[PDB]
Amino acid sequence: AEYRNWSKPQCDITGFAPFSKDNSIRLSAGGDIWVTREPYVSCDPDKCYQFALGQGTTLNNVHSNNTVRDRTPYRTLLMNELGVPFHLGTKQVCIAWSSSSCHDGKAWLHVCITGDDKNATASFIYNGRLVDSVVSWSKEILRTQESECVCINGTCTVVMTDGSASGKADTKILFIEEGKIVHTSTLSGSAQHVEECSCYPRYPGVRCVCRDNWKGSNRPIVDINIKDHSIVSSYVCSGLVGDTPRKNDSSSSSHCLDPNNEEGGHGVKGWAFDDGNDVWMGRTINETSRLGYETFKVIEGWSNPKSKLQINRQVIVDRGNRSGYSGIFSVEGKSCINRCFYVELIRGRKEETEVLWTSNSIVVFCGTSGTYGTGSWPDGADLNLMPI
Amino acid sequence: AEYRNWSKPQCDITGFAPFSKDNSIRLSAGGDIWVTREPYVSCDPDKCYQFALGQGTTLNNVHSNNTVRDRTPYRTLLMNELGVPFHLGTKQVCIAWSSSSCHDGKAWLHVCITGDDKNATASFIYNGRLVDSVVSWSKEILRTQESECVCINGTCTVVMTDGADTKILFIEEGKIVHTSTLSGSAQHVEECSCYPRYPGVRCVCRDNWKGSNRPIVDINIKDHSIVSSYVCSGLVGDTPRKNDSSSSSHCLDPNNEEGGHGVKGWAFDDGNDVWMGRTINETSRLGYETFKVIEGWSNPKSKLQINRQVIVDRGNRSGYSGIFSVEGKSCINRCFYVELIRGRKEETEVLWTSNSIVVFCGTSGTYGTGSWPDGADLNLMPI
Amino acid sequence: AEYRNWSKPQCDITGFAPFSKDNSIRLSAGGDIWVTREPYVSCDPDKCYQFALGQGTTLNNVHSNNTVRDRTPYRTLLMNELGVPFHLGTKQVCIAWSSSSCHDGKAWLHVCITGDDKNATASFIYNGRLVDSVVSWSKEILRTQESECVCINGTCTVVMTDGSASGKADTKILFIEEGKIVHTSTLSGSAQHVEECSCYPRYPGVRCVCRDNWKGSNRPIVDINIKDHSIVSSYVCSGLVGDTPRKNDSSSSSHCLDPNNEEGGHGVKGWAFDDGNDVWMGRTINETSRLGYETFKVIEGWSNPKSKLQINRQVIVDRGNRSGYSGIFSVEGKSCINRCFYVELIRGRKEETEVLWTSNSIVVFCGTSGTYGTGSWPDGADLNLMPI
Amino acid sequence: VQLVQSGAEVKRPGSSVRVSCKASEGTFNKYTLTWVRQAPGQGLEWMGGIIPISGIANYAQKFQGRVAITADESTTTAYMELSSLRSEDSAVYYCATAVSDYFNRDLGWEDYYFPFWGQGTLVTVASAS
Amino acid sequence: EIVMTQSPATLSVSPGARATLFCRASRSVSDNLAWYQQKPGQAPRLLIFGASTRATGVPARFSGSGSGTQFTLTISSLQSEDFAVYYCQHYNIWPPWTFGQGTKVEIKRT
Ligand SMILES: *[C@@H]1O[C@H](CO)[C@@H](O[C@@H]2O[C@H](CO)[C@@H](O[C@@H]3O[C@H](CO[C@H]4O[C@H](CO[C@H]5O[C@H](CO)[C@@H](O)[C@H](O)[C@@H]5O)[C@@H](O)[C@H](O[C@H]5O[C@H](CO)[C@@H](O)[C@H](O)[C@@H]5O)[C@@H]4O)[C@@H](O)[C@H](O[C@H]4O[C@H](CO)[C@@H](O)[C@H](O)[C@@H]4O[C@H]4O[C@H](CO)[C@@H](O)[C@H](O)[C@@H]4O)[C@@H]3O)[C@H](O)[C@H]2NC(C)=O)[C@H](O)[C@H]1NC(C)=O
Ligand SMILES: *[C@@H]1O[C@H](CO)[C@@H](O[C@@H]2O[C@H](CO)[C@@H](O[C@@H]3O[C@H](CO[C@H]4O[C@H](CO[C@H]5O[C@H](CO)[C@@H](O)[C@H](O)[C@@H]5O)[C@@H](O)[C@H](O[C@H]5O[C@H](CO)[C@@H](O)[C@H](O)[C@@H]5O)[C@@H]4O)[C@@H](O)[C@H](O[C@H]4O[C@H](CO)[C@@H](O)[C@H](O)[C@@H]4O[C@H]4O[C@H](CO)[C@@H](O)[C@H](O)[C@@H]4O)[C@@H]3O)[C@H](O)[C@H]2NC(C)=O)[C@H](O)[C@H]1NC(C)=O
Ligand SMILES: *[C@@H]1O[C@H](CO)[C@@H](O[C@@H]2O[C@H](CO)[C@@H](O[C@@H]3O[C@H](CO[C@H]4O[C@H](CO[C@H]5O[C@H](CO)[C@@H](O)[C@H](O)[C@@H]5O)[C@@H](O)[C@H](O[C@H]5O[C@H](CO)[C@@H](O)[C@H](O)[C@@H]5O)[C@@H]4O)[C@@H](O)[C@H](O[C@H]4O[C@H](CO)[C@@H](O)[C@H](O)[C@@H]4O[C@H]4O[C@H](CO)[C@@H](O)[C@H](O)[C@@H]4O)[C@@H]3O)[C@H](O)[C@H]2NC(C)=O)[C@H](O)[C@H]1NC(C)=O
Ligand SMILES: *[C@@H]1O[C@H](CO)[C@@H](O[C@@H]2O[C@H](CO)[C@@H](O[C@@H]3O[C@H](CO[C@H]4O[C@H](CO)[C@@H](O)[C@H](O)[C@@H]4O)[C@@H](O)[C@H](O)[C@@H]3O)[C@H](O)[C@H]2NC(C)=O)[C@H](O)[C@H]1NC(C)=O
Ligand SMILES: *[C@@H]1O[C@H](CO)[C@@H](O[C@@H]2O[C@H](CO)[C@@H](O[C@@H]3O[C@H](CO)[C@@H](O)[C@H](O)[C@@H]3O)[C@H](O)[C@H]2NC(C)=O)[C@H](O)[C@H]1NC(C)=O
Ligand SMILES: *[C@@H]1O[C@H](CO)[C@@H](O[C@@H]2O[C@H](CO)[C@@H](O[C@@H]3O[C@H](CO)[C@@H](O)[C@H](O)[C@@H]3O)[C@H](O)[C@H]2NC(C)=O)[C@H](O)[C@H]1NC(C)=O
Ligand SMILES: *[C@@H]1O[C@H](CO)[C@@H](O[C@@H]2O[C@H](CO)[C@@H](O[C@@H]3O[C@H](CO)[C@@H](O)[C@H](O)[C@@H]3O)[C@H](O)[C@H]2NC(C)=O)[C@H](O)[C@H]1NC(C)=O
Ligand SMILES: *[C@@H]1O[C@H](CO)[C@@H](O[C@@H]2O[C@H](CO)[C@@H](O[C@@H]3O[C@H](CO)[C@@H](O)[C@H](O)[C@@H]3O)[C@H](O)[C@H]2NC(C)=O)[C@H](O)[C@H]1NC(C)=O
Ligand SMILES: *[C@@H]1O[C@H](CO)[C@@H](O[C@@H]2O[C@H](CO)[C@@H](O)[C@H](O)[C@H]2NC(C)=O)[C@H](O)[C@H]1NC(C)=O
Ligand SMILES: *[C@@H]1O[C@H](CO)[C@@H](O[C@@H]2O[C@H](CO)[C@@H](O)[C@H](O)[C@H]2NC(C)=O)[C@H](O)[C@H]1NC(C)=O
Ligand SMILES: *[C@@H]1O[C@H](CO)[C@@H](O[C@@H]2O[C@H](CO)[C@@H](O)[C@H](O)[C@H]2NC(C)=O)[C@H](O)[C@H]1NC(C)=O
Ligand SMILES: *[C@@H]1O[C@H](CO)[C@@H](O[C@@H]2O[C@H](CO)[C@@H](O)[C@H](O)[C@H]2NC(C)=O)[C@H](O)[C@H]1NC(C)=O
Ligand SMILES: *[C@@H]1O[C@H](CO)[C@@H](O[C@@H]2O[C@H](CO)[C@@H](O)[C@H](O)[C@H]2NC(C)=O)[C@H](O)[C@H]1NC(C)=O
Ligand SMILES: [Ca+2]
Ligand SMILES: [Ca+2]
Ligand SMILES: [Ca+2]
Ligand SMILES: [Ca+2]
Repeated sequence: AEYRNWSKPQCDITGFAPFSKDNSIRLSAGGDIWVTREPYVSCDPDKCYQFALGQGTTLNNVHSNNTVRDRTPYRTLLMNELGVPFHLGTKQVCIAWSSSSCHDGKAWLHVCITGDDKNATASFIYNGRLVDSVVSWSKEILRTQESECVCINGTCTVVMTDGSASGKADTKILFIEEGKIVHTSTLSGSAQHVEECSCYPRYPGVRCVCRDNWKGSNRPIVDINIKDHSIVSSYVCSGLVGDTPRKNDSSSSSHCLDPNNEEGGHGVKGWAFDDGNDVWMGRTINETSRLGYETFKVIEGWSNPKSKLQINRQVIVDRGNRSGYSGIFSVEGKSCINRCFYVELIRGRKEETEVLWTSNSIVVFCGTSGTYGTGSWPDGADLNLMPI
Repeated sequence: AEYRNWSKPQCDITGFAPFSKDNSIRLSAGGDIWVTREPYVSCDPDKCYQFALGQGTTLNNVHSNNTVRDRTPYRTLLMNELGVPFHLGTKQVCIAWSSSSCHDGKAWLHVCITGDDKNATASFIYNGRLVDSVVSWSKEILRTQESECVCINGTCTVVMTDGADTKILFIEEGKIVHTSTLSGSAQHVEECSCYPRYPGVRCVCRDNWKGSNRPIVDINIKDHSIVSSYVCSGLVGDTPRKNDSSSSSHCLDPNNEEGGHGVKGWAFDDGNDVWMGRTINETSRLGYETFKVIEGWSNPKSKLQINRQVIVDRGNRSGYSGIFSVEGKSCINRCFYVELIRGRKEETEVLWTSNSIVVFCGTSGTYGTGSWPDGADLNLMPI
Repeated sequence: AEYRNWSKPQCDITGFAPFSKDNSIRLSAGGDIWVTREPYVSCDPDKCYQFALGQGTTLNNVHSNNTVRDRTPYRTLLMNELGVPFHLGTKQVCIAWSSSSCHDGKAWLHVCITGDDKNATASFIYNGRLVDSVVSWSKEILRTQESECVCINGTCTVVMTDGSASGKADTKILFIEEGKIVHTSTLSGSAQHVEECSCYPRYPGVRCVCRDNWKGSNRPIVDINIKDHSIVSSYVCSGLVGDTPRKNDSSSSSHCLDPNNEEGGHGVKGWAFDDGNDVWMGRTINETSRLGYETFKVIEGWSNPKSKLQINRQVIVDRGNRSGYSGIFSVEGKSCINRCFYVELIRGRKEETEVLWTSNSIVVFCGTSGTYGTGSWPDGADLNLMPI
Repeated sequence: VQLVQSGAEVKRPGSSVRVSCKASEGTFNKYTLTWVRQAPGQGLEWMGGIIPISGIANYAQKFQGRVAITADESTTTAYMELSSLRSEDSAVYYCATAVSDYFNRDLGWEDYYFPFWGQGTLVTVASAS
Repeated sequence: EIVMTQSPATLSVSPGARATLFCRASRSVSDNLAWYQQKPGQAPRLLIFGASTRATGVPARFSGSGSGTQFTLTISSLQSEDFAVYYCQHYNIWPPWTFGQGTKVEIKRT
């Protein structure tokens, strides 16, 4: 097989049709299903795989208690074909409390981060063997995209950050060839905080939309040049900003260059993508909690800082049902790159005190040129009934 | 691999020999097995797979309660190699409360229907990625065959209904290339069991409205033309129906006799004779039998059955059934499956509703007798 | 891949070294393992598979009760790679309460027998699709080898019997090509009853050693000529007879042509094979119950009716631990056909009233030219503790 | 729990000041240590704190890049060095325990409230002699 | 940055009487809120956390209530010990952990 290149144009998307759902938490109530969080989807040339950071335990288990902590020695990157729930036969790809993965066209690259908070190790595992590793450069929770990396002509790119979350962070973009780190670029341009980038191939470049945990409720864009490792960055101009928390749509605003400061602090991993000057994007329906999930196209919302003309709205999870992270992934169709996205559907602690564990289902949608209808595909588990 | 064509003649069938059984409900009593309904079987060129619409839950589970509703956001199309029961390692192929699947000779096509009843989406998933989608055109539960589609020279066909308003979608590698509205005299057309009948595809459906005779839809892949009619057999295939003493049929019209409601079933032509399978009871889906009706494809008055086989005796529940076609060395065999529904609402002993299946294949060789019911004891297993 | 031919000479066997064990009943005490009986082992050119007639249920289950009946509509032929216990992910190959299987060098053939006792159907499933079927010709429990069939140049052969067990039976040898029955030969020569043949390739022929349920405690030999479908038959001349029950070794005798009449009635599926005039064979250690299991070479015991010189004895299961069926299978080594054998280790009803179910583990041994030691590899489950 | 701080300070503008806080045995393994300011007429103002396993320190917007917070379990003392002092920085500086044990890189901090406080160090910043 | 606001600035109340101090947040802080007493010149003293849980050293006469954007500290019968500044403070999810400008509970008299 040749290295991936994504040279095909992006599909004429008119909205997202449903593609998959796991029911992991519904199955957990009578099954040995893994406790997870920070799930993501990535695909080899033949089929898609779901990944998640497993809390080193099944859900109906003593070890599922206090699984709300995001960093422990036991977290491992679970991998399955998409839709196969994470049952006990699931492969733990690597030790990891933060990670990213991507098939380069020849084999899987995983970036698996683990260790002490003050001194984490990132392990680059390519073709199923550890090829490289790099130590935390700012000694303050080395962390990565919690979603697919992107590879073009073999050079995978992964955005990694170190340093303070509610303050000025140090971010580097690692260029990886068959797991060997070939180059590293420090973040440049005007993005002031850059957590958890959802990347998508945008040949010849890779583009990523991230989480400003510090000052932006608008999302930062990182625009990465694979042929010369140059980085530039900016923000999602849409007046309908993608992060959570944010000001409501009546009062929110954005800037193409700066964090908009409006409810800037904290955030949620999300996504958006360009469609000429229009921007497709997905966000929680609520602006102060990760309840619901919606997607829409904002007319000129990629280029114009003042635009609030949404069109093609779709509820994916209604405003009563919890969501969580979400992330674009790209699927190479016959003659265009489709943009799919996933939504983590977090359940349990600390919002739902009815159970001792915290876990997630996922639901996955793909861009469609064809028509589509309506629905709501929440997690669906009844936490009043299942194991506390 | 080349696209499938089914150009081979149909096998000299003399009845159906047993081929597979799942025991899904017997295994559920001590195992993490999925709750399902509307199962079906379809095959790649190498091996057969069983599909089902999983209720998004295992059976010995809190989420198995009230699984009698046929449409929820959680329904997903489970897929396994045939005979591997639906355990937790089963792949959920797509979100779907109605579906159809077929390998085109290169890769799987799934037609996965989900959404609000008034506004459903159909997703065409081919080679494991969503290639196309189409919105409910009559805003009243878009629905499909709950069984295999058929593909000839790559153009898969799936019958879909809304409202009734029925369209046949012609799909190439998941891209909808054409759509034909239903034509000829079939007046209601749910749940078509299709079978390749090269150069065409033919399908036998469920008239939920006026026929206890089954509608036939005869589909022309080379020009997308559709024609339709009914199973002429005086022994009509649907349930409910009038008993064999008093039943009749028409080649063109719904026979009106106990017309309303129905069950997904099948039949196929063997020259003028018709092979067909039906519930043994005429007012409930108890038992299952198959037989050949002499001239029952061409002649509206025929009731000469021959080659009867009980598959599930009149005491044991059945459910849907559907032909699938298997490309043998020098002929297309016709196999069929029977859903063996258990639990609610007929069996109040448990809170769940699920199905086993049993699967039979056409044989030129001799065969004997039996009865292969579901076999679970609902008095004992988890309520 | 070419059709199998077994043209290679048989290995210089000096005894059998251990090869595999399943622990199915030990794992059943905390696991979803299938209830089985009449297990067997057969191999594709790359790896061996274990088969069994599953009682349509797991063991820790309500449906495991009364699993002592050998014929029900629910029995299915389970198949796994050898050593993978029969867990819920096991493929049910076909509906079957009696069966035989064999890879022909291109694909699996299964002969799957099911139906009413008075009117059973045999289904020939080849390359995973039903290719042929044949109805019970004597209307009295059509039945087959409960072990591997043998295929030479594509023509598989399966011995099938119909009619009375404690009386004159009707036996046919079916010649099968890609599942299509191409010929059928009625049993000929002096074997008077022929159940459950353990076959082994003996190029150019196939040879099989069976169970005389009627008059022989000596085992019948069926010698099958693939090139002209001719059948001849006789008995294991060894004065140490292989069946159970039998007279003890002090008082037992045999005949090369006739059932020896000594404790003739009833029997157990077993095996033996020629090594020039010497006969390798395996039998229960006890002569009135299927307790223990031993193997040995009898000097001239294939040719001489009076021989009782055993050598190379091996206990496989000691006289305190239950066995059951056993069956030769043949494995194509680099330059010789090895003879392996398996032992069903039956546990539970009706001998062990401590549990309601009846199931089996297996243990598997292979012929070795090299040295080997001693042991005893019983089933190993504690029925006083596990689910009743 | 007990905390005791360095005596009062008087400092020249542009200079640094290094307030110390000796906490009771094992404190830095259980509670985030934090520094909270009180300008003479004004309200309380958190400067930052240090996480009680990793020793990672997090600072408030107004002080980030000019305060340093550090701690040493050998002496169970924590220190705040405040750089580029101006008369605005004339305030009482309290060290305080914060119940927050841990930081989720996604869900932020739980329980960041101050149950135990030092006696407070008066810092004065003036050019006067 | 969430802005905490307290009113009234100078809640003048007589001894033995009840006092109630109001605190507002510029957006919902859930129940992630605390109250600190401060005698003139002493270090602050935690009274309430989780908007209603009393801290270790806190007598029955102090009780906290409210959730979301509005909160109240109730002082059921003031002892001479209680006349102090009271600071509100959110601790909801993310920095900065802003305090209120504080309410001085003065002694009311003729
Ligand atoms: C069944 O399934 C389908 C598929 O899912 C469902 O269809 C989808 O329905 C949603 C409804 O939310 C649509 O998204 C919404 O799109 C509108 C924008 O589109 C409308 O306005 C357009 C602009 O109109 C102005 O300008 C033109 C000139 O350009 C003038 O002529 C007009 O007079 C107006 O001044 C217009 O171009 C659109 O027309 C096209 O589309 C419709 C079909 O929708 C056709 O009839 C037309 O022929 C034509 O093709 C269209 O009229 C947005 O306004 C929606 O966002 C608002 O609503 C959300 C809640 O619904 C809310 O959360 C948003 O924040 C936002 O509301 C806020 O902002 C508004 C603007 O300031 C305020 O008015 C409002 O008060 C509030 O403050 C949303 O993006 C999808 O487009 C549609 N998808 C498809 C593919 O059709 C269908 O609904 C389902 N049916 C059932 C029964 O379930
Ligand atoms: C072991 O396994 C095998 C394989 O499964 C079993 O065999 C199978 O048994 C079933 C029994 O149900 C058979 O199906 C039935 O077929 C008959 C039709 O076949 C009979 O009649 C034919 C027509 O006879 C008339 O016409 C000829 C001239 O053409 C005249 O000569 C006659 O006199 C008659 O007037 C005839 O052609 C058939 O002969 C052939 O087959 C038999 C073997 O069956 C041979 O002996 C012959 O040599 C020859 O090859 C044959 O005699 C149907 O009538 C059956 O349907 C009726 O019965 C059902 C219940 O059994 C019932 O539910 C149906 O509704 C239906 O009954 C209704 O209709 C009847 C008329 O059709 C009425 O009379 C009746 O009152 C009622 O109103 C059914 O389709 C399978 O064919 C057979 N399969 C095979 C491959 O052989 C075997 O039974 C098993 N044995 C045991 C012990 O388990
Ligand atoms: C560690 O592991 C190894 C490998 O598993 C173990 O070795 C194995 O041990 C078993 C023991 O059961 C052996 O099987 C037995 O073989 C003997 C036959 O072999 C002996 O006698 C031979 C014939 O001897 C006569 O004839 C010769 C001339 O030809 C004369 O010279 C003699 O004097 C005799 O008159 C003889 O050829 C053999 O010699 C060869 O082998 C030995 C090693 O065994 C070497 O020392 C020699 O150098 C030479 O190479 C040998 O002496 C059988 O008799 C055994 O069967 C009887 O015993 C069973 C119980 O043990 C019983 O159930 C049987 O029914 C049977 O008993 C009946 O029949 C007897 C006569 O056969 C009667 O006398 C008896 O009363 C009763 O009626 C059995 O088949 C394996 O061969 C051996 N395997 C290997 C590869 O070596 C080893 O034991 C283990 N050690 C430990 C501590 O665990
Ligand atoms: C499986 O799913 C079922 C449906 O979701 C569950 O059944 C329902 O369970 C709830 C909780 O116990 C019941 O609600 C309670 O009802 C009683 C009184 O019920 C009776 O009277 C009313 C009159 O209005 C009538 O409607 C009922 O059918 C009964 O005759 C109240 O006192 C409580 O306040 C509470 O509302 C539902 O009533 C019940 N549904 C039905 C159809 O009865 C079931 O619990 C689930 N089972 C398991 C094990 O999962
Ligand atoms: C991106 O990578 C793809 C492969 O994933 C490259 O696709 C290749 O493009 C060329 C030109 O379209 C194809 O040419 C065809 O080749 C066959 C021989 O195999 C020839 O007989 C045809 O007439 C035709 O010229 C080539 O097959 C195709 N490769 C594959 C496997 O499909 C693409 O060019 C890369 N783009 C960039 C910018 O790197
Ligand atoms: C329907 O599709 C099948 C393929 O699935 C087509 O069958 C193929 O037809 C050709 C021409 O007869 C066969 O070619 C022959 O191959 C053998 C070696 O295998 C060679 O000795 C002969 O000289 C000749 O080249 C081909 O084998 C055959 N494939 C199979 C699997 O049978 C068929 O023609 C299609 N029918 C229609 C109407 O399109
Ligand atoms: C049974 O089947 C096997 C294949 O599984 C047959 O083995 C084949 O035997 C012939 C004659 O010894 C071998 O021929 C030699 O081939 C090489 C090229 O590969 C050539 O350089 C020599 O001059 C010679 O022609 C052949 O390689 C061998 N094949 C394999 C895979 O081992 C065997 O003959 C069959 N036995 C009977 C009785 O039919
Ligand atoms: C192997 O088989 C033979 C035949 O079954 C066994 O020989 C028999 O052994 C019994 C004792 O267990 C003898 O019984 C005694 O007979 C005398 C005379 O009839 C009677 O007075 C005693 O009260 C008692 O019943 C029996 O005679 C004898 N039969 C023969 C034909 O020898 C032999 O014991 C078996 N060997 C082993 C090792 O088990
Ligand atoms: C959207 O955001 C603005 C700013 O928070 C909200 O404006 C407030 O509106 C209410 C009355 O609805 C006034 O009491 C406040 O004074 C306003 N706040 C400010 C800071 O001026 C507005 O309510 C929000 N809109 C919706 C629909 O929730
Ligand atoms: C956003 O989500 C929050 C959290 O559910 C909603 O706020 C809650 O509202 C209910 C009353 O409807 C209160 O009982 C809860 O205490 C509130 N929670 C918190 C943390 O304040 C809010 O209504 C939602 N708003 C929107 C726009 O969706
Ligand atoms: C087949 O259908 C007819 C019509 O329903 C049945 O005939 C009736 O039978 C009932 C008794 O069950 C009588 O009371 C009626 O008078 C009959 N009506 C007619 C028009 O004949 C007939 O019984 C059914 N056959 C079988 C075998 O059930
Ligand atoms: C068809 O199935 C129905 C349902 O089992 C049978 O009707 C039941 O008959 C029994 C008596 O035998 C009654 O106690 C039940 O109340 C009946 N149920 C209903 C819903 O009416 C019927 O006998 C069967 N008939 C045939 C021809 O198979
Ligand atoms: C063969 O096996 C049988 C069955 O275990 C043995 O016979 C049993 O012997 C014990 C005493 O040792 C009795 O308590 C049982 O009642 C007997 N059972 C039966 C069914 O008779 C026998 O001893 C064994 N003999 C050999 C040669 O191994
Ligand atoms: Ca933010
Ligand atoms: Ca009908
Ligand atoms: Ca369990
Ligand atoms: Ca015997």
